[PDB]
Amino acid sequence: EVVFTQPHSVSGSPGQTVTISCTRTSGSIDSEYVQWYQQRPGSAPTIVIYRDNQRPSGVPDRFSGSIDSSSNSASLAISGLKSEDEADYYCQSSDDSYNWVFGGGTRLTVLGQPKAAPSVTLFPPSSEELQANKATLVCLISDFYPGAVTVAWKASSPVKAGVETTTPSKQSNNKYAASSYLSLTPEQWKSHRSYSCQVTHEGSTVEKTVAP
Amino acid sequence: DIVPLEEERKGNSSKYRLI
Amino acid sequence: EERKSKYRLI
Amino acid sequence: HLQLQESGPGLVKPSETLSLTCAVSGGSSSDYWWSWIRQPPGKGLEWIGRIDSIGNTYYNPSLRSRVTLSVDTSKNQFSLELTSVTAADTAVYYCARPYCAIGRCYESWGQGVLVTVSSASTKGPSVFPLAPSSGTAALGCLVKDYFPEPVTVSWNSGALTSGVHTFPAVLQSSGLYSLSSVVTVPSSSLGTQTYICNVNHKPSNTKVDKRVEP
Ligand code: NA
Ligand code: NA
Ligand code: NA
Ligand code: NA
Ligand code: NA
Ligand code: NA
Repeated sequence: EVVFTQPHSVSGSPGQTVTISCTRTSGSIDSEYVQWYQQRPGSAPTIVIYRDNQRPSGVPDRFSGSIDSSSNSASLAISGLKSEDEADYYCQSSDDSYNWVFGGGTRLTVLGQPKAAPSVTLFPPSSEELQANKATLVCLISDFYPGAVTVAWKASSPVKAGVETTTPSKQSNNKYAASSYLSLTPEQWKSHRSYSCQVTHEGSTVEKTVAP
Repeated sequence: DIVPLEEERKGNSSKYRLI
Repeated sequence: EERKSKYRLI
Repeated sequence: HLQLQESGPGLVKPSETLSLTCAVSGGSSSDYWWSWIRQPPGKGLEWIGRIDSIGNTYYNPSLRSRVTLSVDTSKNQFSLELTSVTAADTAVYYCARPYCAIGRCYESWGQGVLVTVSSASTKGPSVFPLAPSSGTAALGCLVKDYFPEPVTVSWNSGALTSGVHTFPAVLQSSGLYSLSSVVTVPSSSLGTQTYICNVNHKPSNTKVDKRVEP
């Protein structure tokens, strides 16, 4: 079969030129057009380069494509790297039967973005939820960088049961979002005087509270 | 004045409708 | 719609 | 820049047939060709096949025996049937079709529909209002215990988009998902204007409007 291999990861700091290669394992790279797709969080892939080196009108001119017969590879070049270039990139070409084949994808990271403390929102159970004999505390954590947090729950005593926490997920602004949910019975919420969510983002810890 | 009836090919002919 | 890379026509 | 819209069942049982359709808006459904691509959650793109106006079909060799593509331009229907599905077929399925202006063409994709292959039954969400929390104020709605993904959330039937953040869903040990969507609004507004979150779960054909008050 014909495969197109890509580096797993490319990274550069703002202003750099970065390149992403697309190596054809078998047959000639020059034999079929090469397309490049960009994929951002939560959206479909879009063409950034087609027919080896053509660019759609709305794609920045910092993007270009090339073919290199001697390495049997295609390259996508991003000059003057910008934060908004951060995304996944796939090349796409065709084999001898005109079947499409995608390369395996490259994550492009733009380095040096500044530390960002998480914004924290803590909601108590709604009366509606409690009418239904259920109770959920909802802790929402957004706009942080880098993408790693740890959630602690309080009730001074460490609430440590019935916890579900997402893993940090990248937003479209290259910051991250996560959420944590604490389950409990109606009696439990009325039981205590306070419940707090403590988000620890590297150094600084952020704690919000709510009361029955 | 031509419309592709199938994918266009690098360095090779493909089928088009005329008009 | 393009106008007259390599084209046969039906 | 074509508006391609995929639709299908959301959830398919293992061993059954996955059926999808695609319609195009903003261009003509005649000439050119049509492709399907899929992406399993957290993985890379995998091409499925192409059908063109000559009638010719092309299939990914590793899905060949299971895939049938068809197109009816009068119905505006591009179809995919994938037989004998397994868990490996859980994916976002994208329709793609060249966007063509005078003198230029390149591929445009739909936004995809997630299809999950599972034995479990569809469960519709339960929606609870998260009352205002505060010069801004935050309010949201909790969408609990649905299956499969996805849920989408709008506010005031789309009129309210700024400050909206629908978080990724948590997967509970139960096997059901829950998510939250939150909006920041001028606290000044909390008596003058109403806030309703519109929750859609296509797999259960569930649609919910939940007024969020203080
Ligand atoms: Na290689
Ligand atoms: Na872009
Ligand atoms: Na930027
Ligand atoms: Na051909
Ligand atoms: Na041509
Ligand atoms: Na299965």
